[PDB]
Amino acid sequence: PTEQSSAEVKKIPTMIEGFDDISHGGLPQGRTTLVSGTSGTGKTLFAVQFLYNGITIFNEPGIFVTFEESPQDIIKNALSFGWNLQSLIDQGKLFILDASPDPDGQEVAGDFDLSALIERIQYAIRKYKATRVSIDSVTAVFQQYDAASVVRREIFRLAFRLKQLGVTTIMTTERVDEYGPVARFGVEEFVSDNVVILRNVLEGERRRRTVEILKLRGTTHMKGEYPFTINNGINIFPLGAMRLTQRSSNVRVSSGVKTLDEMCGGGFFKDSIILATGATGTGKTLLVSKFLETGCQQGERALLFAYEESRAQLSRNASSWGIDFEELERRGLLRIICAYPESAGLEDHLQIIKSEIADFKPSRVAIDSLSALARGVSNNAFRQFVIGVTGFAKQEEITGFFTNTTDQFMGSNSITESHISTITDTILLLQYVEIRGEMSRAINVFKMRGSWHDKGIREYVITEKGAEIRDSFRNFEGIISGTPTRISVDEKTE
Amino acid sequence: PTEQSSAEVKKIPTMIEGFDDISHGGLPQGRTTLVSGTSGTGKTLFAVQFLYNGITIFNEPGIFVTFEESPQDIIKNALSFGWNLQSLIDQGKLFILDASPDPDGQEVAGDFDLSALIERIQYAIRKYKATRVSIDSVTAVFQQYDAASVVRREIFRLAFRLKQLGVTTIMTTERVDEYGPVARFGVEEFVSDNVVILRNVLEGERRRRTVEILKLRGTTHMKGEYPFTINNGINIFPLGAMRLTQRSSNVRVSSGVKTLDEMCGGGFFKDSIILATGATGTGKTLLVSKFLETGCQQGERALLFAYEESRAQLSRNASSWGIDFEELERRGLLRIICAYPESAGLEDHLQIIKSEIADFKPSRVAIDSLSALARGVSNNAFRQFVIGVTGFAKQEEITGFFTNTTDQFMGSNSITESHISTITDTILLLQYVEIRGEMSRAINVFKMRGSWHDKGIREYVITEKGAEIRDSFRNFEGIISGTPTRISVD
Ligand SMILES: Nc1ncnc2c1ncn2[C@@H]1O[C@H](COP(=O)(O)OP(=O)(O)OP(=O)(O)O)[C@@H](O)[C@H]1O
Ligand SMILES: Nc1ncnc2c1ncn2[C@@H]1O[C@H](COP(=O)(O)OP(=O)(O)OP(=O)(O)O)[C@@H](O)[C@H]1O
Ligand SMILES: Nc1ncnc2c1ncn2[C@@H]1O[C@H](COP(=O)(O)OP(=O)(O)OP(=O)(O)O)[C@@H](O)[C@H]1O
Ligand SMILES: Nc1ncnc2c1ncn2[C@@H]1O[C@H](COP(=O)(O)OP(=O)(O)OP(=O)(O)O)[C@@H](O)[C@H]1O
Ligand SMILES: [Mg+2]
Ligand SMILES: [Mg+2]
Ligand SMILES: [Mg+2]
Ligand SMILES: [Mg+2]
Repeated sequence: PTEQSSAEVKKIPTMIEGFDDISHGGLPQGRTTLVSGTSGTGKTLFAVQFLYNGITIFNEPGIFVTFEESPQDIIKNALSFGWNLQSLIDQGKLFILDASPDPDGQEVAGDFDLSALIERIQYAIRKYKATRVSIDSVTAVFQQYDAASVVRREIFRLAFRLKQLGVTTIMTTERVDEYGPVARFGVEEFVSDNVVILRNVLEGERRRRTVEILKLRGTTHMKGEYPFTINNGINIFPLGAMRLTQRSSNVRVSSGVKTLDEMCGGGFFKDSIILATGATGTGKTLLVSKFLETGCQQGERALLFAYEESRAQLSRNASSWGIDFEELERRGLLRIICAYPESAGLEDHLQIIKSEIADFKPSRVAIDSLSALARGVSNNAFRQFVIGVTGFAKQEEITGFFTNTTDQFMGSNSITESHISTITDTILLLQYVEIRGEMSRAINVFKMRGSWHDKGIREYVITEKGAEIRDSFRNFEGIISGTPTRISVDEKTE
Repeated sequence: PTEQSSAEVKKIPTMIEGFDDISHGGLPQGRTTLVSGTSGTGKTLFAVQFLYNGITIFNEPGIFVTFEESPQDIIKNALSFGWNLQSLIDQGKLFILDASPDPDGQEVAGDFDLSALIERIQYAIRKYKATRVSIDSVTAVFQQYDAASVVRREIFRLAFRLKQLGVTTIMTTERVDEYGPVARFGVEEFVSDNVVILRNVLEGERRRRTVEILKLRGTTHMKGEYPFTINNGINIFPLGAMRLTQRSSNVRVSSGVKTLDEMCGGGFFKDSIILATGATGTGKTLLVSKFLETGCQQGERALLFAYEESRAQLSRNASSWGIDFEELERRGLLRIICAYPESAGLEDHLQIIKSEIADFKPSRVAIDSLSALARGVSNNAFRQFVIGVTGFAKQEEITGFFTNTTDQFMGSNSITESHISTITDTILLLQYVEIRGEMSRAINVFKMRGSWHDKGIREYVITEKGAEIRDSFRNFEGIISGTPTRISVD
């Protein structure tokens, strides 16, 4: 059960978060891997992290060859991630080779004599006993006056003699267009055993970082683009490798509303995702406030992500329901993260949610309006976002509370117009009901995945005491229409 | 002068799965075939698998000519599929011709190409008595040459000398565009008799590999792009060629709910595809759980593909219905999978689903939420998936249970919004009904191709003992609306 052999192609772990999953183990040992991308896309970082993680986790000496940036500038830039390459240079584990051109000529005639640096790189590998090599900005060395034929053979020589020395290599190349050729000369990608493509695409004034493994000769890999973020190095979150393997339990928590707990047969599940959906002014934010307030009353932390209202505006409205966000914040039981949805990409939004959750370590998490985050973005990006947040919440055993404002008050025949209701364990439906020329409100627990729930579409009023849930309209027809018909006949009472 | 032909053009089988069907036989014999594509499309695999299948199956010696990749790499990379290439080389069946240049460097003697290359290849053809030849990356020896007219002659001269020796050739060529010109110099297409194109198109963030036969002179072939995956090599699925050749029987199978069995006139068919459609929280997964359980109570094995719930959560919800999942993997009768829809493309999903079948060989198979796999993908690509999956179970006599959540919880006028109900044998319809200010739910067997079924829209209740199916709303109208009205002029 390995099985069916063989020696074949094995991989060297990069320990870049999420990469070893999409590469099914890492980079092919003893081979050169081509990392391609446009400006400021993370190539230069990819090569350094490949060396840095090899030295401090596997004790494998590395050599970094630079043709543009100075050695001191590479060391200085890496300090932003909290690691210093100088100590490794001092220990003799890391060697930064300056192949950068002297600010004068000449010139030469094919520029470099080659052979050495190929001897230079060779000499460095011998001296420091290195197994990993990163060559940064290979493209820059070519542009003197080189047809695609010369560039093809030159990469081949480099890759070949580095293959002799049994060294895994990362080669960095530049792109101009985001979806055109893989490289600048449209040839490098064919001569390379392995090709990784780093992309920085627009999409409506927001930016999105994606990584893709185009080909790994002699082995397997995940295919397509994958979202990543620059943070503590390269942070790839495979949207699919997040194993559909989270726990579950029959433990219950309260909503803060007594009747709503009875309606859910004892309250929400600790291991659940709750969706409060309905028109505007219905009371989605009120239920969020009570859901968080109860956690604090238990001594556990609550974390709120608001995208529509500010803290002072949230604290004012909440106070009118008797609850004090102000005091709960300064004690460290409640944290309110207010941000504009359009301020960053949904991938960047996801990082902040993860980071804040890890820092604060809450037992309850609420997002005021997922629908607010769904504006101006593709449904694919948004649905991908929800999976990320929903899955990560279920993974950390944190109770999730999400709200969704429907664009359609009265007569909405859909729970959510972005269709994410299949990712949620619990759905609370809120809607307007027209009773005698006045706008009433009704609440319905649409579904409880692991529980019995009340079936009634029950009227509720909002007061200082909060949500007062009452009886269902038992003499009306077409309540979910929003416009009921009173049918007190047949009177059926003699 | 006396004709002597005497039928038409003959083809040799490549034995690459699915290729011989779209090629209407194979590759035109004694002629060169151009296999073109971008980087990482499968050109080298096609070239290698062509020789490997020609040696291990037909005992026909082959020659592999390389200009870039070294023999050792070709041998080592082929080990990925379990192809012992070195043993073949020892037997004298395979010979890898290394025409790669020097890592030292030279230019002028690029004209000695062909002229000396042809002589070596044909010597090797005679030495090993080879009938098949693969030349990988004939593009490499084109250092732009002298424009494209020089390229035109060189390709022509090569294919001609191979023609005289009576060998079937595969020449691979690189291209930078997926839908641009077929080759680099925009000439290769017209000089070659046969043109095969491998594509690796994006369309979103998932890759999709397709193979197309553009032209085969003197012969016929299937037209257009065909989806293929790589596992044992190139595995082409002529999803539109699996001619409707499946068995069918009147053997009945139980769903798990006795009241439903009677509604379906005795129960499901063993040769069936059952679709359960409805809004969220209606009970599709509940009926799925019953369908899989019932088979494992018969000693029969079941397979579940979950795309929205986890094994722990599936177990929790089921255990609440009195359905113990945990003992079913214990017996080894039930096998969960659990994967994310976005993890791979739909072709990779199909393949994975197929492999689990081959591994297990299930009697019953359920795929929870087909609607989940229809997200962010064209309906044309979704239907291809459904047909492949649905058709596969019909081939293996496997009972198919599929689910689909409708985006509208009431007022829904359609079974599916993907329009795949036309290719489903049985349809059970779930919906919410507003009865007296509360949310009731109703089960309806919409259609069944080989059986009588209950025509009633029956009220059902979900309890700790599963679904209890009750009466039809005899006193109501507009139940389909979701908002019925009580009538009693009766
Ligand atoms: N501490 C940090 N946190 C977040 N992002 C960072 C940090 N440091 C750098 N970055 C990001 O990394 C990007 C630069 O990446 P890097 O220099 O590694 O490769 P590159 O810019 O693609 O190479 P080049 O453009 O020189 O070919 C910048 O756009 C910057 O936004
Ligand atoms: N002090 C109060 N007394 C009575 N009713 C109140 C009081 N404060 C607010 N309400 C009611 O609550 C509604 C506001 O609900 P809330 O702000 O909690 O969520 P929401 O309106 O769903 O949020 P969104 O702005 O996203 O729609 C108002 O329409 C108002 O009718
Ligand atoms: N064991 C395997 N399982 C699945 N896919 C594999 C396996 N081994 C290789 N592959 C796939 O094969 C592809 C490489 O194809 P191959 O090298 O045969 O031709 P090519 O890439 O067209 O050649 P080139 O691009 O160098 O001209 C890779 O993208 C990889 O995904
Ligand atoms: N112990 C229980 N008692 C009563 N009803 C239950 C119980 N467990 C579940 N239910 C009902 O079953 C429904 C869940 O159905 P199930 O999870 O089988 O599929 P589904 O909800 O249709 O799938 P989807 O996630 O696509 O909505 C809930 O809405 C709930 O009303
Ligand atoms: Mg850099
Ligand atoms: Mg609000
Ligand atoms: Mg190749
Ligand atoms: Mg379900």
